[PDB]
Amino acid sequence: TNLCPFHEVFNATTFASVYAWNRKRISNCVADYSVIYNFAPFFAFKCYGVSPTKLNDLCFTNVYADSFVIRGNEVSQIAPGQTGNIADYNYKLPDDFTGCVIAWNSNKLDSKPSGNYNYLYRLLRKSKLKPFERDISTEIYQAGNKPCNGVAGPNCYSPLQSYGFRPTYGVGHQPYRVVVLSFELLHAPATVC
Amino acid sequence: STIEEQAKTFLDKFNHEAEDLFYQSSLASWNYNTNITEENVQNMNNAGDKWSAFLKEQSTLAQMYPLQEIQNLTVKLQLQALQQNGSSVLSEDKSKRLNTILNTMSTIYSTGKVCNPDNPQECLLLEPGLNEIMANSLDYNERLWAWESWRSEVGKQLRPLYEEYVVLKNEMARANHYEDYGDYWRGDYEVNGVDGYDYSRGQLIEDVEHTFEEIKPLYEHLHAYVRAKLMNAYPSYISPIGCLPAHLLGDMWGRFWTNLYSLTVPFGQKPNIDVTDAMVDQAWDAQRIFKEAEKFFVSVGLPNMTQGFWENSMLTDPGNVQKAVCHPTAWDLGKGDFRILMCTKVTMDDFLTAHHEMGHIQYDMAYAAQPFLLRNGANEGFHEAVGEIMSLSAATPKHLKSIGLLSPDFQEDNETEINFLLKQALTIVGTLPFTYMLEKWRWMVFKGEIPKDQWMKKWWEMKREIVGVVEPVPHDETYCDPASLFHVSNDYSFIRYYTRTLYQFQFQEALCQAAKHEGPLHKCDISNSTEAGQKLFNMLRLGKSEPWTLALENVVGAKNMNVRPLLNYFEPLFTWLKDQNKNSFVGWSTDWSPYA
Ligand SMILES: *[C@@H]1O[C@H](CO)[C@@H](O[C@@H]2O[C@H](CO)[C@@H](O[C@@H]3O[C@H](CO[C@H]4O[C@H](CO)[C@@H](O)[C@H](O)[C@@H]4O)[C@@H](O)[C@H](O[C@H]4O[C@H](CO)[C@@H](O)[C@H](O)[C@@H]4O)[C@@H]3O)[C@H](O)[C@H]2NC(C)=O)[C@H](O)[C@H]1NC(C)=O
Ligand SMILES: *[C@@H]1O[C@H](CO)[C@@H](O[C@@H]2O[C@H](CO)[C@@H](O[C@@H]3O[C@H](CO)[C@@H](O)[C@H](O)[C@@H]3O)[C@H](O)[C@H]2NC(C)=O)[C@H](O)[C@H]1NC(C)=O
Ligand SMILES: *[C@@H]1O[C@H](CO)[C@@H](O[C@@H]2O[C@H](CO)[C@@H](O)[C@H](O)[C@H]2NC(C)=O)[C@H](O)[C@H]1NC(C)=O
Ligand SMILES: *[C@@H]1O[C@H](CO)[C@@H](O[C@@H]2O[C@H](CO)[C@@H](O)[C@H](O)[C@H]2NC(C)=O)[C@H](O)[C@H]1NC(C)=O
Ligand SMILES: *[C@@H]1O[C@H](CO)[C@@H](O)[C@H](O)[C@H]1NC(C)=O
Ligand SMILES: *[C@@H]1O[C@H](CO)[C@@H](O)[C@H](O)[C@H]1NC(C)=O
Ligand SMILES: *[C@@H]1O[C@H](CO)[C@@H](O)[C@H](O)[C@H]1NC(C)=O
Repeated sequence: TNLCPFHEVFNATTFASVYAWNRKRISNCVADYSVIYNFAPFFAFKCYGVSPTKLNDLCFTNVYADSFVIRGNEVSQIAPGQTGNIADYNYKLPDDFTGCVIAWNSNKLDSKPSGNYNYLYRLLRKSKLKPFERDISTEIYQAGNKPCNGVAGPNCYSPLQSYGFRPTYGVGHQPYRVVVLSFELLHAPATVC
Repeated sequence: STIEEQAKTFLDKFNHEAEDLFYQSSLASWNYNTNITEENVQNMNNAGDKWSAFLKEQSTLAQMYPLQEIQNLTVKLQLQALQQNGSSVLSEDKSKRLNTILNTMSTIYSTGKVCNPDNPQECLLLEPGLNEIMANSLDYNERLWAWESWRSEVGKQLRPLYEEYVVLKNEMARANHYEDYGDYWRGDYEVNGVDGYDYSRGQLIEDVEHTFEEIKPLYEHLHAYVRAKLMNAYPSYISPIGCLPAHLLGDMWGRFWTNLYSLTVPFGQKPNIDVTDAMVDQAWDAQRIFKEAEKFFVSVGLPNMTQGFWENSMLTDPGNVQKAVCHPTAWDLGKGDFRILMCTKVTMDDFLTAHHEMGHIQYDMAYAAQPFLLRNGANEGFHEAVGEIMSLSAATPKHLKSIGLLSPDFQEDNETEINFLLKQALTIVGTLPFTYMLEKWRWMVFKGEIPKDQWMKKWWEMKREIVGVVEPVPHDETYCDPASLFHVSNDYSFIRYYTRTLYQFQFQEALCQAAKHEGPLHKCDISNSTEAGQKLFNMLRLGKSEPWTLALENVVGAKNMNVRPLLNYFEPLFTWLKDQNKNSFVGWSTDWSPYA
């Protein structure tokens, strides 16, 4: 009777941006995995490796949960092997990955008629990210063969860009809230189980 | 690190920067259009000003990136379109003066007073009974007075304004490096840099004249029939052989001949197909009409509507509480938002308009995948032909009977076929010579072949010759007859309507050939075919990605427009009219002058 804090991450007021996706590690608790069914019909529920039918019977060493808000069609890019803007720059998954990915529509609390502007993403960078790394540094993007000062002006672009959300947006542009569950057996000699 | 990479990055930022502003502006415009208040009009004004300022700033910023250095073809189209709708040329007190001139022209066209015959008293307007009496009046003198009165009140003041407008417009066209402003409009149908598929500005004029001279026989014969019927109806007012006098064609301007119906019907004994009675008998509704339209558009093999559309649409007049401008439009707010502003009144006509507007909406959904600068459909006639083909295929007695509104015991006869074909022709073929004349005259006026002093006389001579209608009353340089058209007063191209008929009939022939159906194509449907749907959707995906010539090839299998589909459509009417006109003599003689 020492339950894991899944309810805390799922039901929260804010979820933060994509390029600064939060990380949380939890251990030494009673796993329940019953809170997941206390939500609306999930837009996508795909599990890689483990199977929800069995679920809690397994053992593991460490588990990680990451949460962030994306837009509509961008859900598909969250996959083991795929290509796209968000997967190449904003947030990357390794090919040899196992776990489960969960995302549900949330165009009722993250969208305002005046236009929500508290969510951003990166669309201009080089050096496609190695899996599981976060780049939060913002600097003026160099384009061409001219020295570039702090001011962008022409031929220099400031990266990052806001989504903008309104209740009348069509499906595929409505905000989505995604949480990805990542855990490993730690095949190397592990003290705990 | 390369120029094309720089252009790609610039366009990538531009699209995401511009979609939000465009959405805001279009939403404000929709709110004003459905709700006309001072706050709404101010919001739309400031939103449009911000959008225009952003567009001009971006276009000025796009000064670099030379096209001959650009290699990727698709990049060139976006860059050219941006440069074209962003170029601001000429000086202050000239551009601003031209804008004020346009505003004054719009205001004076909107405010038009005819007053009373030889009596200063209350004055009418075109939206009120001014054009209604022309539509439904049988009094020759009453039509005489109003037709000249409208031009007398409006046009005399527009003549110098129109002269200065033409001068300044040619001044800008010179700076745009185009040959002239007629060439500026003619540049829309242009494709270069592609082998096999290419189109210059010169070929358009010769194609138009070739198509018109191919069409002329049928129009001549229809004119002979109409003159004979009008002589039968109106006594001692029309010469048996000669030009057909105005005031009688219907409408304020004579563009459409549909109001001329009910006087020249060949067989009035047979009841009309019009089925507006069954709607009120079964207690139809606007929801039911639009659901039937959706059912047809999903039976052809295309996706259904969206819940956002169904919940944010605007289909029935709220009432006197809130005032709205009842006029069918198919808005595209962007970001996956689509809705209609219309006022259904439970009629067969409204049913046809619903099937007409849903076609535009489906096209808008179709090209949504392409980039922002390439969203708008290739050519300016395709997006109307796609709307009209659904209307053509949705009014057949076979389709009506299949739906169930038509009486199951109704039978088709050649008399009814002739009636239907004549009613369709009165609008389909009547407008072609008028559009051709108007566009040709405006082209010559812009280019400068015709000197100023001969504008009115040459215009009226051309109207006497090409369309066989003579002026009733003398006109001099004081009058400006063509200025009464809304399109010419508000700076809109006019050859799109001429291309629309050819495009729609070619599309219909190709589709009805794809879906195996024998017999005349004048009664054809594509309700239950899943191949014509794919044939259409393949071209609907592209947008401006490919040249319109390639799109036409992909659709029909030809390279350029032809009047053979239209002639094949109207063969039975041609034969019946030839049979009827044994005694009468076709043609006209401009030498006869009831004007004198
Ligand atoms: C680059 O620059 C060019 C040139 O400026 C732009 O081209 C414009 O494209 C738009 C989109 O079609 C044109 O808008 C059209 O205007 C027509 C004129 O109608 C007038 O009159 C009616 C009353 O009769 C008014 O209600 C109306 O507001 C206008 O004042 C309309 O008839 C057209 O509507 C047609 O399509 C709609 C689709 O929903 C149907 O519902 C309608 O029934 C109808 O079939 C249309 O709205 C505009 O005229 C073009 N400009 C010029 C100067 O002609 C490009 O868009 C631009 N590129 C960009 C911005 O990316
Ligand atoms: C001119 O520039 C445009 C814009 O880049 C080029 O179109 C691009 O073509 C590539 C294919 O070479 C497309 O890549 C595709 O990406 C999707 C992403 O999921 C992937 O699934 C596909 O397998 C493919 O790799 C790219 O999307 C496309 N860009 C756009 C905006 O449509 C075009 O090819 C260039 N011209 C020439 C002649 O190459
Ligand atoms: C039409 O426009 C008027 C003017 O804005 C709207 O009236 C306002 O409605 C909002 C609600 O959205 C109120 O907060 C304002 O106080 C109202 N102002 C006035 C002066 O009444 C009206 O609601 C609009 N009609 C619609 C949207 O159907
Ligand atoms: C297209 O297919 C639909 C459904 O197969 C047809 O609709 C049926 O028409 C028959 C003919 O009288 C009726 O008995 C059925 O009740 C109709 N079913 C439905 C669901 O409406 C339609 O007639 C077909 N149209 C064409 C032109 O073939
Ligand atoms: C989320 O948590 C708060 C406080 O724990 C609770 O009041 C709220 O009801 C929860 N959300 C749902 C959907 O139950
Ligand atoms: C569209 O929606 C209607 C209404 O629910 C449904 O009957 C039809 O099957 C749908 N078609 C498609 C292609 O989604
Ligand atoms: C129309 O059909 C009737 C019989 O179906 C026939 O007597 C008549 O000659 C036909 N008229 C024309 C113009 O085809």
